[PDB]
Amino acid sequence: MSTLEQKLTEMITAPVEALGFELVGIEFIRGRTSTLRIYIDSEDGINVDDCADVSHQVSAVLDVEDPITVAYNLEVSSPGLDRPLFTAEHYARFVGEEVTLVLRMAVQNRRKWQGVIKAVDGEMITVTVEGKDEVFALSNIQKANLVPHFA
Amino acid sequence: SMQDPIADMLTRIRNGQAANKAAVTMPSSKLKVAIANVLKEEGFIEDFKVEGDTKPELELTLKYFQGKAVVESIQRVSRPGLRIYKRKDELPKVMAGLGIAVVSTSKGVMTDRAARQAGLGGEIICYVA
Amino acid sequence: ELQEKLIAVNRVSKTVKGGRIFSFTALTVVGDGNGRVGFGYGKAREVPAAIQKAMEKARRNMINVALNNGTLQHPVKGVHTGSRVFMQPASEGTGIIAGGAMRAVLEVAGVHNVLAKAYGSTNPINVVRATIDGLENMNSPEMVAAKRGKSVEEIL
Amino acid sequence: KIRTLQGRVVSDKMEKSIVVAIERFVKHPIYGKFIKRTTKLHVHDENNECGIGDVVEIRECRPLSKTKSWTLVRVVEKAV
Amino acid sequence: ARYLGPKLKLSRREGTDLFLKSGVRAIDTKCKIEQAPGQHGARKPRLSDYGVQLREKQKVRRIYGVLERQFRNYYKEAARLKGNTGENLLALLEGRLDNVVYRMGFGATRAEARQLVSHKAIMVNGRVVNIASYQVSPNDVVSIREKAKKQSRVKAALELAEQREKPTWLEVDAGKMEGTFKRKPERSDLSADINEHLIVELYSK
Amino acid sequence: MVTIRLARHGAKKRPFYQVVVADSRNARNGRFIERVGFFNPIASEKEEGTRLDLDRIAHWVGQGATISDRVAALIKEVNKAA
Amino acid sequence: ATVNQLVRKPRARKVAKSNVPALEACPQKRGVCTRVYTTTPKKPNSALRKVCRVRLTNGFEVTSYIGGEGHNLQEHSVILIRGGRVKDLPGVRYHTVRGALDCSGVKDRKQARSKYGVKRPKA
RNA sequence: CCCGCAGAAGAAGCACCGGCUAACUCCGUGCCAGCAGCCGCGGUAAUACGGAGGGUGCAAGCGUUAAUCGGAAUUACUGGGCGUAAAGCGCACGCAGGCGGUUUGUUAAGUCAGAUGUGAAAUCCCCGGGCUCAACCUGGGAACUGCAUCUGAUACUGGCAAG
RNA sequence: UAGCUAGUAGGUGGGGUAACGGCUCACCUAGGCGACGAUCCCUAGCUGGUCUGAGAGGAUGACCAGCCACACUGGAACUGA
Ligand SMILES: [Mg+2]
Ligand SMILES: [Mg+2]
Ligand SMILES: [Mg+2]
Ligand SMILES: [Mg+2]
Ligand SMILES: [Mg+2]
Ligand SMILES: [Mg+2]
Ligand SMILES: [Mg+2]
Ligand SMILES: [Mg+2]
Ligand SMILES: [Mg+2]
Ligand SMILES: [Mg+2]
Ligand SMILES: [Mg+2]
Ligand SMILES: [Mg+2]
Ligand SMILES: [Mg+2]
Ligand SMILES: [Mg+2]
Ligand SMILES: [Mg+2]
Ligand SMILES: [Mg+2]
Repeated sequence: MSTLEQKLTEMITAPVEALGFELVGIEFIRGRTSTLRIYIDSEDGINVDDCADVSHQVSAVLDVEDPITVAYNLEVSSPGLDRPLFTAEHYARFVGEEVTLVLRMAVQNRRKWQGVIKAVDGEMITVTVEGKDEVFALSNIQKANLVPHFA
Repeated sequence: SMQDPIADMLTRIRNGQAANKAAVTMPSSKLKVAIANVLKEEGFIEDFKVEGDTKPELELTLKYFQGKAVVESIQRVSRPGLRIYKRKDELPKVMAGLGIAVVSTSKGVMTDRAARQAGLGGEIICYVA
Repeated sequence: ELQEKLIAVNRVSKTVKGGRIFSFTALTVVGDGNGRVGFGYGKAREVPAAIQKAMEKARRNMINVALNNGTLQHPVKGVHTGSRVFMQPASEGTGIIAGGAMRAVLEVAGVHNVLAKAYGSTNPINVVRATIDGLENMNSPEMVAAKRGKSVEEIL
Repeated sequence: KIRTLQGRVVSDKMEKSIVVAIERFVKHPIYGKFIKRTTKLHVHDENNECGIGDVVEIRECRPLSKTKSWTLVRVVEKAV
Repeated sequence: ARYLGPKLKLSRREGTDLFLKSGVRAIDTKCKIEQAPGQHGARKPRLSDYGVQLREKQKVRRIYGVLERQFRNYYKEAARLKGNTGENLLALLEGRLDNVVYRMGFGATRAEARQLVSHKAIMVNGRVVNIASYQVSPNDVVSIREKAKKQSRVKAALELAEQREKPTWLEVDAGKMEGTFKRKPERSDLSADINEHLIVELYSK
Repeated sequence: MVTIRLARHGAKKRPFYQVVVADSRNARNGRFIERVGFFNPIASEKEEGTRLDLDRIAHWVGQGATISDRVAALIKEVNKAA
Repeated sequence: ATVNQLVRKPRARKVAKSNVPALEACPQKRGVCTRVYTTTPKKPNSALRKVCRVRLTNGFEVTSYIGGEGHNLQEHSVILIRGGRVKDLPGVRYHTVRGALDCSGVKDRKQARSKYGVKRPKA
């Protein structure tokens, strides 16, 4: 579910927002390594060095207000060529590009398919798979990535 | 199943000299005698002797110099599980020629030195030292 | 007129009720450069003591090897406490080609030309535990002649 | 003096020819243990005159079939 | 391809004489021969056997001036020959043409002698040669080309040679400035400070 | 055919000729049959640059071997060399 | 392990799995970073590790440590990579070269500059 | 290639200095960072980060990476193991296979000895020779451990026969 | 990767070839190969040598020399020693 990702979002958003930078995706992985990955969006561009600047500030606010008490690991990242889209708004920004997605349910006929965005709605995203303009509820999608292909 | 008499004969000396016996004996054989004779005159023992007819046994008088056995390391090289032959020129040397390698040739059994004297390869049986 | 050489020093612990108490173990050999050599190893609270006392035990225990002309008389190996050491005489002026620990042992004894090699574990005390024995097990061209009751050329 | 080999037939189910198996005792390349290796053949059995196991003697000749290149020269034991 | 820094720093590093100056003065008069160079050059470090080996190698190199790669060639060839390797190593090191000239006292310092060879001033067996590493053979007769037989440096170096021990294997005639490499020098014919056995040990690592 | 000719060896600007016999169809430094001597154009009296086993040659030309004109001259030399 | 067992089964030897597979014996490879990111270690160790996801000419996407002190890289920055493994990094078996192919020449370094491409400053 | 000319005149750099591993301090430096082949390093001082001085190595080169062997006895033929570290099948029977007491004869296969043929040249190695040296080139040799054939040798192992 | 093969294995005859030969064909026989690895699959030009190694080995076949193979792909022949 959400490991109080809400607070994680606010805690990261504040310093990131202070940097004039936009925040896009927050992901945390526990067990394999208690490492958090952050996706950021700078229009001018995103060097590693800036990622270090935000990694330090976020680390600072993370240190005092962290009650999860997990191992303290977290990496700062800038969108890859294959970039995850979490908001309906993110789907909206990538109007016409291929996005792969996997349904949370592992039952047969699960939507483990990729498509090209045709229209974007809040609860429902239209992506074309098998020549069909399908609509998907993002809440029921386990994980999704955009344009893994490099051109 | 005793699939080698010679190795046994040797260990009977190694486990003999170790146990500090005065003398050891084996079920004889025309080969072992030849094995004994050469090392016998090579000072590594005092004397051997064989008696009996239907089951002749060979019997050896071991050696000790100063509370220490003269022979002290024995190893059968060409063994039933893996034979060994050497040409004339590649005749080995035991402890830089201080030891002795007993080899059989078509001309019989003798030390390695005698072999490379006659210039005869053969089958390396044992390293003695 | 002797000759000495430290080999290795380790700091060993000893856990007591409150914490621990370190110490120092030295290890050294002493030879006369003439085929006669011993080794010593002694603990102490601090280095110079250990290096001192261990140095002294080695002044006893000095066996006398029958080498010839700064080189051995025949290849020889010696195995002690899980360490295997092969050695063999070398040509004139070849030198002392040996791992660290052995080199001193060979040096102080009086050896000049020798090939060598260790095997298995390379714990220094073990290899010298494994070397001097190998050394004394050499045999003169007359120790045999005597023990074989023959003349020297009668073997050579 | 002609050269020749001395094998031992293993089959004669074919018209006027036999399958001799030679046996060469060779020392292993690396491991030094001597071993025995066989080299089957296809010898022309003129007259079809050899049983099985009967040790024979052969000789190399011009090709006579897709397989055979060997002529029998005698029999040294007739398959007791 | 030749060391061109200060000279005495080496001796002060190798802690001995190396005959790197003409010798009209004593070393201490010109440096702190007893003490290594540099800020920390005063303190006496606790080196290692390996350090000993290296330090002896750099010595015989520096006392002769052979760079590294050219050196081990001498070694890798010296080992190939018969006799005691490290022994004959020095023997051929004693064979470098310049060194012979230097031994013949035509040049005070070997470099000075080397500069002569490099400057086409010496003929072995009547014919000119200008490679310093030119090995020499017994009975060879080096000489001075007349274009330099009147050089001020050659006469002064000859006046400095007899202040040192007259080598045996090679015989000279300072009258007309030409000598004879009669015999290949022997180990004893050299010094004794050199430990050739450890020099072999080093490369045999 | 089978000829006696010169294969080139030595180094740049310093050539050395091994006089060999070979099938003419083979490259100048390809396979051959019986090397029968050598030639050195730049001997300059430092060392011999013409050694020939002309009898072996004679044996070959005897059985139909032909001669490169260069070595044909070379042969003429050793005969004049006597 | 008797000889008669060796003749029936010779001794084998496992291959040397290349710790630098994405190089295929090439001393270097050209690549384009498909992502740029930094990673801090656990609570006890505080440090920043620069590292890029880069697709190679051979088609592999890997992780290469950013040498540091030069950081001008972002998505679609070509870069040359060499095989170097730093301790404290789990999957980083490669180091980006510093001083060629779309990597900033690091600010003046008076020492070991060749390992960063910095040319000898001409005073 | 030689001769002449002028003038030190036109020509030195790259790594590294905690240990391994030859070579050390100063100043920042603040666990910020950065360093890293490994172990590791960094605090109010760090001989390990940066600069500086000094030093070590190598040199028209010097380092990094890659690749192969070595080190590695870490596939152990030479030259490892298997009570507890990884490793004895749950046990047995048994074909193929491997191995085989003792005496004589015979055989000559293995084996050994010898001869003969062959094993291209180059390469490697020894002794030379030639480019001023060297690299390089070259004479001659050695060697190419092999294979085949012939003639021997019979202790050994095998075959055969008789015990 | 455990079975593999019917021109397959062999013979007789004819044809064919510079030449022997299932080379081809007729005919007959029913074989032939395989755990001493057939068959199948992946990889690869081979060697003299080359690098390493104290050695035995390991690696490798760039240059040079020997041999083989190929010449856009696939197939076929003609001429000709
Ligand atoms: Mg040079
Ligand atoms: Mg040091
Ligand atoms: Mg190995
Ligand atoms: Mg083990
Ligand atoms: Mg069990
Ligand atoms: Mg049973
Ligand atoms: Mg049997
Ligand atoms: Mg038997
Ligand atoms: Mg050859
Ligand atoms: Mg010469
Ligand atoms: Mg028999
Ligand atoms: Mg027909
Ligand atoms: Mg016909
Ligand atoms: Mg080895
Ligand atoms: Mg090529
Ligand atoms: Mg035609």
